[PDB]
Amino acid sequence: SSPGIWQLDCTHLEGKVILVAVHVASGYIEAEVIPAETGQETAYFLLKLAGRWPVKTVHTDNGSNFTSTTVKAACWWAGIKQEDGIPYNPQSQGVIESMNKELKKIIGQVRDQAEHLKTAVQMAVFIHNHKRKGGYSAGERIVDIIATDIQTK
Amino acid sequence: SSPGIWQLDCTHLEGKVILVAVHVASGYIEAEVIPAETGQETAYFLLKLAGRWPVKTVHTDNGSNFTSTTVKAACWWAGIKQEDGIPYNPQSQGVIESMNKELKKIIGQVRDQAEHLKTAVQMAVFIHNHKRKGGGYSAGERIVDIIATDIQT
Ligand SMILES: O=C(O)c1c[nH]c2ccccc12
Ligand SMILES: O=C(O)c1c[nH]c2ccccc12
Ligand SMILES: [Cl-]
Ligand SMILES: [Cl-]
Repeated sequence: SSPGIWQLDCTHLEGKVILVAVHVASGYIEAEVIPAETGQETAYFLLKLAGRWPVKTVHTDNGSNFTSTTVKAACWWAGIKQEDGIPYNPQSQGVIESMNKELKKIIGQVRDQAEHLKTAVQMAVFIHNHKRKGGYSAGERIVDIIATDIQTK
Repeated sequence: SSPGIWQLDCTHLEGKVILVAVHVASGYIEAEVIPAETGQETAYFLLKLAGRWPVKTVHTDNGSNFTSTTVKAACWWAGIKQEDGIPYNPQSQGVIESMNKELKKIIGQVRDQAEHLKTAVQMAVFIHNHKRKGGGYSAGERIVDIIATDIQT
């Protein structure tokens, strides 16, 4: 549950691919719609995430991205430790599935508003990260976790 | 200089358009390459930014985006107060021009590495936000401390 640990998650809707990075300790997410999940796309997505948050470790979402030389290259470039995403703790499988279900539910709730899926996915990221659960939001928690970490060191 | 204030900045390279949002108090940025600066692109970029950080106010980069119905609609959706970016303090213009020069210099430093401009721009966002200035903190550190301190008050 370190401040630096993120998990990649790839989910499908409307025949399109949604790539999600979840900051494990907070539940905070970033997401994008991509044409298909290739090493190049996943690498570019990781480069963007790591320029925005202090990404120390990524649990990749599958073996092909764990194997990908293009993904390993972006992890090397951005200072990220690439790990597998094996759920040694099986409650992981479950948290990620519930998150994909919540995100898809929010996407359906904004369909009268967003003409393209990529808009609906960013509206879903916005509502996911601002939702109060404290009740703190994921957005609040990730900032508190990383700030507290910067202040301990 | 509040924790919620961002400034839009649009700069040009390779005849392509780079759209930047700067968190004014920290210097932290996010950026994208877009085909042209249209209200729809700026709107979509603001929606993404605001799902990621608690954006309270955005100083728009020009009058067309200030005017744009599409931009105003994304600001309404995301809870953002849209303001002009008139530099009432003239040292603003200078600070933005210098960041555009520094960003372009980093893009040049990575051209042996990135085949597409959009990759070079994300590597630049990365190196910009991680740079220690000039006991010195990075922009990435400052934005987290600023917003965390604001949340705790
Ligand atoms: O409300 C807050 O303090 C937030 C800090 N970072 C965020 C990211 C997404 C949404 C809300 C916040
Ligand atoms: O180094 C840190 O603690 C950072 C916190 N937020 C960031 C965003 C980009 C780069 C570094 C950091
Ligand atoms: Cl795929
Ligand atoms: Cl343009």
